[PDB]
Amino acid sequence: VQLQQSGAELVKPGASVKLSCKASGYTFTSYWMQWVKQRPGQGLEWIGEIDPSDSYTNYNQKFKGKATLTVDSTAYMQLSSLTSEDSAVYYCANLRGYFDYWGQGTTLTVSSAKTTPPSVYPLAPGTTGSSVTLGCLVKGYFPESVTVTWNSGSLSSSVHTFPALLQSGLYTMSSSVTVPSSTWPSQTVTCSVAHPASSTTVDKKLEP
Amino acid sequence: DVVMTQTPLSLPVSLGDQASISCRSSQSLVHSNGNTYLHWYLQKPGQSPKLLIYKVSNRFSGVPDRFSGSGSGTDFTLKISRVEAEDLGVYFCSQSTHVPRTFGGGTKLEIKRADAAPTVSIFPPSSEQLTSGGASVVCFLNNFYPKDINVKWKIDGKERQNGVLNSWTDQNSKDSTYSMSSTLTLTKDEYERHNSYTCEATHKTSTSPIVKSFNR
Ligand SMILES: O=c1[nH]cnc2c1ncn2[C@@H]1O[C@H](COP(=O)(O)OP(=O)(O)O)[C@@H](O)[C@H]1O
Ligand SMILES: [Zn+2]
Repeated sequence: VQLQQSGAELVKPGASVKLSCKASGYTFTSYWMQWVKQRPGQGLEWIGEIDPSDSYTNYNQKFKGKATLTVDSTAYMQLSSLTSEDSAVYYCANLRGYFDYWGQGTTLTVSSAKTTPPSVYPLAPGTTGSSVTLGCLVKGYFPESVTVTWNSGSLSSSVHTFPALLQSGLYTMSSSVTVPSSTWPSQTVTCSVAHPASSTTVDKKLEP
Repeated sequence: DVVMTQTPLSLPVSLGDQASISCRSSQSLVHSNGNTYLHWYLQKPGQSPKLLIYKVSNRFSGVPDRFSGSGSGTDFTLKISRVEAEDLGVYFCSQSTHVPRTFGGGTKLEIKRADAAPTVSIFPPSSEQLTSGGASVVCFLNNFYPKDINVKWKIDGKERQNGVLNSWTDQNSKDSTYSMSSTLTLTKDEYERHNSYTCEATHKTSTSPIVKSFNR
């Protein structure tokens, strides 16, 4: 059973958005579709449910006129009059005792700021040791979601990816990878940065 | 609505030991139908929550017997008999006896491991960035423990307070250590007026600060 959602969504305040939840691996028309909201500072709030076989729905008071569920085999949650407080991760889930399944969650960023692609810069040391640490600096992008992979993700054992920070009005994060000294620079390592929001995929070869 | 409370909010435990996370409800979770719908979820960073124990003590599919849930009425306890490195994350207790379904705040499991000095690496700004007129000099302080560390930037011996950003990763599930990056951003002009850039960290496994610098 899989419940797939959209990874992210950027919307301006005052607008309204529809988030989908495509159910698979079971009889949609059985389990009630739930929606939960989680904001960075961990704490989950329940929103509501809808019966795929009826379209009967149950909402939490606080989201009475905020959310509006519908189904079809997908399930939708539409929000309204978005504010900064609405910036959160929204999950769709089937919560029935032992039948518990959650979707990946859709990150909803409510902001006027425009999408900006990241500038990737390589961090090569300016040597020494039995192993050398390399890195990439992803600078000045928006919205948040960026993914850094090394050697297309095949080099994954000694990677440290550091959380994004607001620098100016844009985000900034870095990633590091530690490889054996004898393998660099004889073999090249490349960091790949993917910014879905800007349809960006940049590779950077790490040369001395 | 019904408020769930978790004790403690953070819990440091050694690998191999037992852990006990408490959850308390504002109201009794005993439904008129006789069941007590109290559940436990484990949330790993960047992941949706995953159910561990539903209805107080029943294990979800594939969950090990290390995990046991207990309690009654308003008092509930989640226990892990053999804390394992990849058990870290946030444990939430949820309840669905009363509408609306509600969750606790979460208890963060932190592993207590042996001291480890951080490995420091400092990187000069790349030609490509220097070209754009900016200059971020980076410092990685990897795999240390405990998480308490102090980073200091020095330019030709003078300490730099402004223009520095620090980010630390959460405890690593593989080796229970922490990491951090400190970045000093300058203009290509400021950077070119000076010679040596120093990244200095003080950690309890040192006594004498760890220093890493490159002269330009
Ligand atoms: O999370 C819940 N909250 C409140 N009532 C529930 C919940 N799950 C099931 N129930 C309902 O109460 C009943 C008891 O069935 P349940 O699904 O608890 O398992 P059981 O029959 O094996 O004890 C059913 O009528 C069901 O629809
Ligand atoms: Zn100087």
